[PDB]
Amino acid sequence: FKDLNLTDAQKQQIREIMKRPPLEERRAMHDIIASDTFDKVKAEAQIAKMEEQRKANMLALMETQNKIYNILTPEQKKQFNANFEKRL
Amino acid sequence: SFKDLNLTDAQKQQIREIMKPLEERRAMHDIIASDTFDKVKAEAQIAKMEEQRKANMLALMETQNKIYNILTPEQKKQFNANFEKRL
Ligand SMILES: N[C@@H](CCC(=O)O)C(=O)O
Ligand SMILES: [Cl-]
Ligand SMILES: [Cl-]
Ligand SMILES: [Zn+2]
Ligand SMILES: [Zn+2]
Ligand SMILES: [Zn+2]
Ligand SMILES: [Zn+2]
Ligand SMILES: [Zn+2]
Ligand SMILES: [Zn+2]
Ligand SMILES: [Zn+2]
Ligand SMILES: [Zn+2]
Ligand SMILES: [Zn+2]
Ligand SMILES: [Zn+2]
Ligand SMILES: [Zn+2]
Ligand SMILES: [Zn+2]
Ligand SMILES: [Zn+2]
Ligand SMILES: [Zn+2]
Ligand SMILES: [Zn+2]
Ligand SMILES: [Zn+2]
Ligand SMILES: [Zn+2]
Ligand SMILES: [Zn+2]
Ligand SMILES: [Zn+2]
Ligand SMILES: [Zn+2]
Ligand SMILES: [Zn+2]
Ligand SMILES: [Zn+2]
Ligand SMILES: [Zn+2]
Ligand SMILES: [Zn+2]
Ligand SMILES: [Zn+2]
Repeated sequence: FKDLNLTDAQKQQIREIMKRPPLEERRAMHDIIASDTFDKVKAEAQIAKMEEQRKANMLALMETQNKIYNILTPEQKKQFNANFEKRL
Repeated sequence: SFKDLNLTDAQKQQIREIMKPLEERRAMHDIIASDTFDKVKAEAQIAKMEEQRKANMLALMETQNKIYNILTPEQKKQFNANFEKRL
């Protein structure tokens, strides 16, 4: 949101606050799904490989949201926190 | 999208047979709403549910593989084409 009444300074701070696409990963997933048989050990290896991209993506998402939280005023943080409850 | 594939009645029954949470949000919330970003704590949060994620993914991928294999040649081409166009 869009719920927080962001000052123009804050939105510039935010714009400034905001690796490779997990594409070869999807390819390996495709090959597991399209196979004549299910290969559990190969699937486990794909899951484990996906954990490294997920870690990167989660760390980036949490760090971004943390830096945004800390440009907010007390009133805005309260609204941010309420909104966080309301998703999903 | 498996339903977009003109499933036969037999396939609908086969899929039926084949097919036979906030505690983690709260930890993310604690990491986000802090006056500093604690990367060590975040990495531990991210890793906590690794084994449940694995069990869930494995079940999904196996279910997907099972459904893919009841498709006809035509249906598989449609599914694979849609897969290429997505994500
Ligand atoms: N709220 C503190 C807890 C202490 C710690 O984890 O070091 C932090 O996120 O850093
Ligand atoms: Cl793909
Ligand atoms: Cl929460
Ligand atoms: Zn305001
Ligand atoms: Zn307002
Ligand atoms: Zn600037
Ligand atoms: Zn592939
Ligand atoms: Zn593909
Ligand atoms: Zn391939
Ligand atoms: Zn292939
Ligand atoms: Zn294959
Ligand atoms: Zn194997
Ligand atoms: Zn295993
Ligand atoms: Zn195992
Ligand atoms: Zn990796
Ligand atoms: Zn970085
Ligand atoms: Zn950084
Ligand atoms: Zn408020
Ligand atoms: Zn107010
Ligand atoms: Zn308000
Ligand atoms: Zn808690
Ligand atoms: Zn810690
Ligand atoms: Zn810490
Ligand atoms: Zn394990
Ligand atoms: Zn165990
Ligand atoms: Zn099984
Ligand atoms: Zn069949
Ligand atoms: Zn064809």
